[PDB]
Amino acid sequence: VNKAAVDYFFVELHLGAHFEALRHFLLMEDGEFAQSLSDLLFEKLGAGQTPGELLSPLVLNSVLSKALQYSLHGDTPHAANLSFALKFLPEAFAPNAPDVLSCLELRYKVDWPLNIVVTEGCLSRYSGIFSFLLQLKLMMWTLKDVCFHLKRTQFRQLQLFKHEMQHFVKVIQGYIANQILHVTWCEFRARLASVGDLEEIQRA
Amino acid sequence: LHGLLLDQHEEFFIKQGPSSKQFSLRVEILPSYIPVRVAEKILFVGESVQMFENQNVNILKDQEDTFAAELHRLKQQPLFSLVDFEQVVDRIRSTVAEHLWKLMVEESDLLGQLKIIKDFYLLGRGELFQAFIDTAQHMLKTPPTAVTEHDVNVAFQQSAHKVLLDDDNLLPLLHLTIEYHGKEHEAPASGWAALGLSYKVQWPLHILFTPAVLEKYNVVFKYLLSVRRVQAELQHCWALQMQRKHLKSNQTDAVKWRLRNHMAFLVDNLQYYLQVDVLESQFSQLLHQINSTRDFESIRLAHDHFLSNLLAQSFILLKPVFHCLNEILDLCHSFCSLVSQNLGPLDERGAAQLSILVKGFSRQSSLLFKILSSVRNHQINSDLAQLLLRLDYNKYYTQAGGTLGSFGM
Amino acid sequence: MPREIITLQLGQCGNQIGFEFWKQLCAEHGISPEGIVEEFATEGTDRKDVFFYQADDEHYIPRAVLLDLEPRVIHSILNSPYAKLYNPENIYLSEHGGGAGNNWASGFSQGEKIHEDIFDIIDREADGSDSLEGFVLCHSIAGGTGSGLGSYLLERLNDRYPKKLVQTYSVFPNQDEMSDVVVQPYNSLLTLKRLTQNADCVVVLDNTALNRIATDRLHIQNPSFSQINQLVSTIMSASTTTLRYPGYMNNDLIGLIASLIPTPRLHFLMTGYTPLTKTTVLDVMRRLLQPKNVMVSTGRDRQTNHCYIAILNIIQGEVDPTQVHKSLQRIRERKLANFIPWGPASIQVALSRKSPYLPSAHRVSGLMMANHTSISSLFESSCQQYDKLRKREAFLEQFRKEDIFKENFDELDRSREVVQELIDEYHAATRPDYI
Amino acid sequence: MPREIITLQLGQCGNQIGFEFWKQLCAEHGISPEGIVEEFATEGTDRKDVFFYQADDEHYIPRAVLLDLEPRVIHSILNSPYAKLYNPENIYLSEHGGGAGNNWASGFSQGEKIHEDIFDIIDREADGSDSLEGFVLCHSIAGGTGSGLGSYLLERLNDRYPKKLVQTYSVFPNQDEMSDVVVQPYNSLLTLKRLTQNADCVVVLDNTALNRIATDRLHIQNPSFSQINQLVSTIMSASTTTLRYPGYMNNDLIGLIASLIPTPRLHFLMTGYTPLTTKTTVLDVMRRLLQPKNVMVSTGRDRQTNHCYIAILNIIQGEVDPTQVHKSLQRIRERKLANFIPWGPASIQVALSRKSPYLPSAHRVSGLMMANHTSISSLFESSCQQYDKLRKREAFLEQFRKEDIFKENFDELDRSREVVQELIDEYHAATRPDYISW
Repeated sequence: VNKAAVDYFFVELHLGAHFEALRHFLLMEDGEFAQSLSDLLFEKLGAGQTPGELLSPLVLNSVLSKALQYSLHGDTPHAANLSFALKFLPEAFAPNAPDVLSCLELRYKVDWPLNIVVTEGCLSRYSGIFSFLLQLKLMMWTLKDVCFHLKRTQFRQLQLFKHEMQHFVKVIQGYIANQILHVTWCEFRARLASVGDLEEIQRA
Repeated sequence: LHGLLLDQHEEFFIKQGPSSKQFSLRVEILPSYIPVRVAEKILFVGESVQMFENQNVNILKDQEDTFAAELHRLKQQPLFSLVDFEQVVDRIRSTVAEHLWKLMVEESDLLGQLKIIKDFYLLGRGELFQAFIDTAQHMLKTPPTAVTEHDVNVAFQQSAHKVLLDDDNLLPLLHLTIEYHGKEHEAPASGWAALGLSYKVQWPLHILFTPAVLEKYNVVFKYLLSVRRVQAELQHCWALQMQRKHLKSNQTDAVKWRLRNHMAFLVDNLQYYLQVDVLESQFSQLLHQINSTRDFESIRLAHDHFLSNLLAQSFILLKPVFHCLNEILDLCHSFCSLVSQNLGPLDERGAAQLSILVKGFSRQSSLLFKILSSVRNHQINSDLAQLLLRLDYNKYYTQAGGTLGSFGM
Repeated sequence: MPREIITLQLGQCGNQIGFEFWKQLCAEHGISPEGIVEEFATEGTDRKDVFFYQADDEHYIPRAVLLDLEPRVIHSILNSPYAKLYNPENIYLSEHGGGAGNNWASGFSQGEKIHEDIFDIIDREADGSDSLEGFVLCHSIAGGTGSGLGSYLLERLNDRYPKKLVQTYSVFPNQDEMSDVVVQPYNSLLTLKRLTQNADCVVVLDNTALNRIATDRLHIQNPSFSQINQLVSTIMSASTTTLRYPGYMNNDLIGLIASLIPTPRLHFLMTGYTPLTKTTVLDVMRRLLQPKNVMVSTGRDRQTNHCYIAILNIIQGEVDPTQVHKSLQRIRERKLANFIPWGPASIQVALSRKSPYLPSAHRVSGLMMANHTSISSLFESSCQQYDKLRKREAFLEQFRKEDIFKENFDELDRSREVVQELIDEYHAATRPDYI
Repeated sequence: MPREIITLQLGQCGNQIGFEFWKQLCAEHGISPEGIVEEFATEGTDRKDVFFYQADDEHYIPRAVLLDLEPRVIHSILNSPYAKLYNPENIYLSEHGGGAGNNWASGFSQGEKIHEDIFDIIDREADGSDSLEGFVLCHSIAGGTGSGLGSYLLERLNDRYPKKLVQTYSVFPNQDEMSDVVVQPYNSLLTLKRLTQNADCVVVLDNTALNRIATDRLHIQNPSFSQINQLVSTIMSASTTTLRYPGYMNNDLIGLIASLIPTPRLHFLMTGYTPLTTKTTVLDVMRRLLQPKNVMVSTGRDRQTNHCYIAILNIIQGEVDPTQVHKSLQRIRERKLANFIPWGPASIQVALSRKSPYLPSAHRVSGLMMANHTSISSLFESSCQQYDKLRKREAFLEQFRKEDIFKENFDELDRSREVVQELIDEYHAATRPDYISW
């Protein structure tokens, strides 16, 4: 009975599909979607904090709605009904031009019988790493901006320092996107139950 | 049949031993009409049954009920017959032992695990372990640190790649350990003294590689590594002398070369006797018995005998002899170090060191050769007799009191 | 927002490589040769929007503009089974069906004459791009059209979109085969100049190396132009795989260029592919490090100690990034790759998916893009060929008809100078003193 | 850390012996003629990195440099199945296809002519070696290239790598036949001189003994040079089996040298093989090896000099019972089957090795004996006498005087004859208790 119940959960409610959806959307695992979504958000923002935009979830949601046709992981029933929201309105008490702090919470809907495996406690950490990768995408957006600024033209010394820092940041980011982005993603995609354990999906 | 010690009231003459012994005898209540050999057979049987059930959780198949019916018939017998009881027990035991043997030989790749133990724990890949020594010399020259083990394991992986061992899925199962007293948060005086080996024993071999067995394997590893280090250092000193063969030879250089050559000859002959005559002989016997038998316990006993013979003939159990041999190996290493530091004429300091090493090595080699000849004369150890014969084959050692290379610095 | 990329296909070779690239993109997106998404691929997890645009009728149309001064390639595309894949309105054909005649100056004059037709396509694709990153020009550096008109179009794109990336796939002529273009050294110098000055990243597709790979590893006796263009399309697909198939790292062309071209003039990348015939991370890295699997003919100059500035491996298939890291570590321990001496060894790994429509015998394949100073040997060879022609006034009769070469060959000499500076910068970039 | 060794094959004979050596190594390691590991040999316990380089594509490239002053052998290698085994960039070939003409001075001039190519090859092989110990030159002492060019290469290796070993496999001509090379004694003397002064060990391969072995044991009537080079390759494989295949003893060249050569001048090695036949027990093997008919080195059995072993290593490869090995050593000692140095203890070592799993072995057990034995002095005396016979008659000197090594005088030949005489006398002393004082 237990095996049949959990297999029904796996094959009908697509709990593993929900897990991969929350990885794709709530942890921002879709590239060339994010590297246009965030750029277009920054066109309406920039330099860390938003300048009085993205304070309510209607501008960000409508940018997301335009973006949603374009993706590298998406266009699925489990990549639809994504919730993009703010837990802090974007007002610093000292706006700064150099800043990378981006926090927003992306979530993926999970059906009721799977919401004992895919608890909110995993989605919150997925959104925390989504925000970390969003700050990384903002940093690579600004690097693209500065490369364009140089391209369309002290300059050489600035480019040297940019290259040295970008090397070091790239090696740090590849360490992060090996340890925290690769091994746990591998052991979360190749972790869904298939003997049919109800408990094992939650523990995984 | 089930490994279940139903002894809530301590009424059975079998008690559970300290769980790692999962079972033990209650000798104080053992009825004299149960022979000790039969209680031992029952212990082995029930240990095997319990281990089989415990691992199906993590051997007689359908014959349990048949043996139960036979035991029922015995219980229905008006008189207890120890002979018939033992015969039925022996039949069950033999069936179980044959099943376990098949499982161990076919299912557990005993041959693969023994080859791994030989290559790594026993330094069977002498060229590989030479390359490993060469890679780790820098990490093991210093006392071990919390990172020295990591760096040594990286060097070992690099040496495996250098020897085209990159395809062996075993290096990730094997991890070099460093005894470092800073790991607990006496610290090993050097990385060489701190160096260990870890082997990822797979089921069922963890049944065999008991802590005592793993300690014996570590001892063998350490001994082979010590011998190989002394050999390599003496060979390096020889290479340095040959590199200087075109330079004007000094009396100290001739003395260094002669002493080094005699020390190396003695240590090499000892190592050859121990490895081939003792170690290789016992290991070949173990492997032959294991491949020749369908009893897992017989295979285990043959391997234990191989290792016991290797340890005995290496003088490891002869603590004073083992200490003298280690001192001889260290003297050979010191001589090689002196020659390698002074491939040319020695300065007054290097010459004093060389003379001290020469005299020490001559004394220790004399003691060793005399001891080995005495051991050959009192104990017919093939390998000790071979060592004594190699030492004094021309009676050069006998005339030097056994000393390889008693010629003045 | 989508990030569409407009591919400008110049001349016979450029158009054939673009056609095979669009076929490969269709296969990766589950799009038929007519541009229609296959029913089994409508719900694909592949990113088609990176390299294809989606029409309202679920047709996938390549974001490719094919501009040629010669009818042969445009007519071949419109008469191919893939004629419906390309936007017909994105195909410009010079009414002067004379082509550039393997003359760089003639190609330049033709590019000037067809400027509007090409730039209309480029602008249409940019406006049809939700977040256009830049334009990718697929052309040959050795022909007439691909060199001259390609340089003209590069100039006009650099002027109109100075904040947009300009990537080139610049085909260097075969040094070992008699070029059909007697002016090819001039065309090559001018194209190398334009790649150095107006492109952010030039992926070098050396027909010599492609032939070598086809013969030694693909067992292709006498590789045909069709097989060379198939190799080119494979390279273009591998370069766009991080855009079309969502991976964990280097998922955009901007990031690829920034990772490959730290010095804007030193933007010539060599390619390598494996297998060339269970690929392990270590076996992949070993094959990529094997010279027989590198898809760029770089001279082994023994005098210049060329070095890698950076290497990006695009690995296609189910790859564990931790196993990729372990394989890179093993490659480092074996010193299978030489890295820049003035910085940490830059080895990046991009994960991409294989085409769902193409059967892959190998669970993992790999392309290496490497910035390595020995690529300078190809630019040096092209510059030497240019100087050899200019000093002899060789093949100048066709150049003198075009305005850029009517009075003198100073544009050829400037191109040779630019290619010399590029070679010298590549050698410095192999050196700790490059900074 | 692999310990790669670069093999330099010099002249026609050296190149042919190197080709057969690489064939034997390939057969023992299961490497195809194209350098690819055979599927049955992919999991071998042999260390290939010592003698082959591994390409990133699993291609096995020999750590071999092929130098010849005559095109015939180089062309034969490039047309052989093993042409792909050697790295082409590690092959230096003299453009002067005139060879050395069996002239030591011409061989030296050819080594000078290919010096840059040769030293570029040597440096490439050293950098392609994980722990390059030194260079092993496989050449003949009687030819022109292997002798003359071999001596030149020995000098240049001693100068360039003075901390690296220079080993030679010097093929000695048949002493019983009139050498067709009237300058052969000069070539042999020059090679022996270079071995004595700039090499740590010269393995003498006497064609007279090779012919004797081929006739008596292989039943080869008139053994060809190809068969001699096949025997050389078999010997080289068995001698390198403990380096290329990890064994229990003598796994390094340093240790080998330290065990075999306590006296740098006593570097003339005799070889012995058992069984020598076209179940060999340890005792029968040792008896055959101690049998003069099974020694693969033509050393004069001088009855006047009580030759003795300085050291003996028996490398036994295959399924060997160690108790039978011990019994065989004991029987050899009791039977005095081997004469040992009188000034030191009888050094008889036995290394147990496995046969190649990739190479078919007709013999379940083979053995090589390496012995330093004073009767080798009779061979060195013979070489010195041949040198003196040529120099005293100015024989074959007209072609030498054209070459720089002999243009002014024959002092290199006379010094070589002196060195070989001193070597013979030192080997005889090494047979004597006074060797330490010799």
